[PDB]
Amino acid sequence: DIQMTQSPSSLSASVGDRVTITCRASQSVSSAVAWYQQKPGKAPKLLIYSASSLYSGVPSRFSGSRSGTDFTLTISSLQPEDFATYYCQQYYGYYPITFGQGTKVEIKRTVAAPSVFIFPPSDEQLKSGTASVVCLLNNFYPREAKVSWYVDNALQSGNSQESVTEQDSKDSTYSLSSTLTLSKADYEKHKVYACEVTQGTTSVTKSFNRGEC
Amino acid sequence: EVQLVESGGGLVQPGGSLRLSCAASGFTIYYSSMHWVRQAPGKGLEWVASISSYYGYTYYADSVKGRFTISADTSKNTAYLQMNSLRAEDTAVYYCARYYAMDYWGQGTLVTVSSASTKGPSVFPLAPSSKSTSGGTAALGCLVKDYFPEPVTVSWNSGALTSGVHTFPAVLQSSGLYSLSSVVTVPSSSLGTQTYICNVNHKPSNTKVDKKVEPK
Amino acid sequence: EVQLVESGGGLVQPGGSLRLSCAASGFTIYYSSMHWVRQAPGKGLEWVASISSYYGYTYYADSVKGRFTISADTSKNTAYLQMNSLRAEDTAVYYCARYYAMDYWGQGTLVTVSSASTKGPSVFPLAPTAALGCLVKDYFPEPVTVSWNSGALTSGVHTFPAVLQSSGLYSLSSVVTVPSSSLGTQTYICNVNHKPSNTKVDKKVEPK
Ligand SMILES: [Cl-]
Ligand SMILES: [Cl-]
Ligand code: NA
Ligand code: NA
Ligand code: NA
Ligand code: NA
Ligand code: NA
Ligand code: NA
Ligand code: NA
Ligand code: NA
Repeated sequence: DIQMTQSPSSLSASVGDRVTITCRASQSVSSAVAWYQQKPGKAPKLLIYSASSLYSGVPSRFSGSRSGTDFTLTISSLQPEDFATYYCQQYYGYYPITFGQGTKVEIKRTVAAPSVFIFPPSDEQLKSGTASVVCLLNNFYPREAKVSWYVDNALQSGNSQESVTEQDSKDSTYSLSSTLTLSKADYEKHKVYACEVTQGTTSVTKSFNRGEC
Repeated sequence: EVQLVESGGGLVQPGGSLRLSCAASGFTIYYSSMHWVRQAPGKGLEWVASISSYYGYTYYADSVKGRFTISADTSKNTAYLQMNSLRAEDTAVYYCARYYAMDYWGQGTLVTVSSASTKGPSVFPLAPSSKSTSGGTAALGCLVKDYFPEPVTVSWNSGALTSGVHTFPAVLQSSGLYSLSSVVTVPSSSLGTQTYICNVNHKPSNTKVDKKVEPK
Repeated sequence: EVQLVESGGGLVQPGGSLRLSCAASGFTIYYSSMHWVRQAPGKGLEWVASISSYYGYTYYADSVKGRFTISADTSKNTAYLQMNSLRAEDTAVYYCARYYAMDYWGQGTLVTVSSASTKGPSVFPLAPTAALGCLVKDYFPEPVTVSWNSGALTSGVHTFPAVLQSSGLYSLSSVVTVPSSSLGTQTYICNVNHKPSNTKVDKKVEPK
């Protein structure tokens, strides 16, 4: 079975940089390899076919090459419209088609600490017996961060979910939300609600006390 | 002039059936291999099925073998994906594409497979505090809760507020219902004079919810 | 619009070589099989050579194998037909086309394998509803093309198939019928192009 192993999973680059993305086939696929660009919410766009052929319309800054089972996509000088996800694909034939897992090309910027807010459940929601506590991490970099919920200083396990925005096109930051779900009864029996954000050697905890405004 | 227009997506119970159509224009499908490729949310492209030009031999990924059927009606210049015995993991945007090196793609259609019932969102306020503890900044938002299926769109002030808005990808709750939040940050001083309303459109249930979010 | 434009025909000595090209626009040739098909004058269509999509495996009629070579250049979006050791039997209009049920064709280019030399036409007026024309005499090889008034006169033109004369040189007439009321006011000019000898002849045809 043919696997297209893509390196790296993501990279940070700046406009003007030279970006190399490697894809390695688990065995020979001749030159039957294609490269695609995809942006969030849109269908993928073909850039290279037969591993080195620039598809019609594609700016010449994209180039594909092959050395045996190694396939590399090169962008000689990254443009602002080039920040996207790229996928290698083999179409050689016995699966006749196998996509790489993808490489996301993210904008590089300086580290930025999030603004952290914690939202108690609305009284409107509590009436129906469920309590959603929301934690917001606003405009930070880099993307990686660990969010932990504490209820009266006890770590919460298995009752929260997170979601992350795409990189902002203006300041290149990320944002993240975590929601902690409790029954209304469990919510009322505790006082301190805290969201803990860790990045590197810093932890920042935002909290509220149920009842105090 | 070459265009691929998909239709037929939607919601179906586990084990149920859907037929996706890929209507081709600008070119005769008989001469062209046709392919279905899907993208579950947050994940990569996965090839589903292929049909060859001329004869139309068919090929399927192991994950869909024995369950999906790719076909083409030349007289309608249209290719199909018949999806039987559907499964919750089939939930994905499905794309149709032309040629083995896929130069033209359909626009993608959402397929949701779940036993949950269609219902519109409850929208709860994420009220800003009136005294800020964040410098002079206030975060406010709407918690868009327990809707099904995807998608919803969110705007603030009917499109008048876009600076600083973050509308997060939805999460699938263990109830089988989706939830998302949409937040904006604003100056704290504007809390007493500017109104903030989130607008939540949920086409699959024909429901829109507007929620005015007032300070705590 | 999908288009195939062929080039590279013309007169070749027996034993010589010619390279046909088929320049494709409006599609990416990589995705399409290309085929060469020839037509001997007044005869049927005969398949010569095929080149497959993607891989580019080649197939040939038995009567050209080891002598012709079909190929494709993706960075030029052109297919070719290298023809070596041409013989008189290879004389034909050669077409390039895409797909096995060939939906688009080149305009066709005539390959003439002969040891007679090239010779441009002599054009004579056929002077005057009124009929008038141009006698296009003593040329080799084919083809010639005739227009009238630079193509502004098309209604009622009859350009006749060439006849091979006993000299081995072709001759033809192209005639047009016009209102006799225009014989004094409108001028009539035949435009005769013989690309094999790089020669165009323009002849004003006047009433006598
Ligand atoms: Cl509730
Ligand atoms: Cl708050
Ligand atoms: Na810093
Ligand atoms: Na990191
Ligand atoms: Na799965
Ligand atoms: Na909206
Ligand atoms: Na969300
Ligand atoms: Na959520
Ligand atoms: Na070819
Ligand atoms: Na002629």
